[PDB]
Amino acid sequence: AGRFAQSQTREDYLALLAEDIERDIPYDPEPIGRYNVAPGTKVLLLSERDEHLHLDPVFWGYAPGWWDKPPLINARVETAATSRMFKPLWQHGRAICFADGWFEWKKEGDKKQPFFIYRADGQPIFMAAIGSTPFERGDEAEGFLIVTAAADQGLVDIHDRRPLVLSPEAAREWMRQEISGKEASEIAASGCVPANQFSWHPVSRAVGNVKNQGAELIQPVLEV
DNA sequence: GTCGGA
Repeated sequence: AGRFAQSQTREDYLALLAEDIERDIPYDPEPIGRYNVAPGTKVLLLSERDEHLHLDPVFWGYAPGWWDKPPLINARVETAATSRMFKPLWQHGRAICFADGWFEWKKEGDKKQPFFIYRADGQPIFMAAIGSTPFERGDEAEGFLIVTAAADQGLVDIHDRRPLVLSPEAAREWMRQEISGKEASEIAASGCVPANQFSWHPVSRAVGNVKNQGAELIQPVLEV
């Protein structure tokens, strides 16, 4: 997962997590309005610190000083809990990135066709993220990654990997600072939303170019 | 110390 839509108001997403969570984030009624959220930008990220929830703009990408290559944007759930690189993020930098759905590109030959993937029941998604804390320091190299998992069922037909999406109840547990890395691994294993809860459709190729914006990017298209 | 298009 390297592109998604986060277009609604923050209250719209937070209300699915809990009554209290929505009250605990300062009021900002503006729809986030982003139909083409791309790595290397700052993205509103939900987390907990000092027993309080926070929604901060955080760089999507992770590139510590000692990392000579371009920023990572994903971390594999298979190994992130024990990775030399991601272990500290799994333990102390868990977060949630909400979204309306995400884009995946199917490589039908030498070209790519984008699909928008969303919950069949019309709810937004909560993607599991890990990152560098303190998140609020506006670091532009040490941000967050979206945790990935193996594509299951029909998603396998689009791409071999997928974001780890948590149910709202799991998303709330994921963010708790007092839990073990092992508890987090069990939340990730127990709270993942399987492919049969999603629908998807092809969308215009225009989304691939980050310059393109607007609700059209997620509309279904005929020709593929 | 690892994994999107353009």
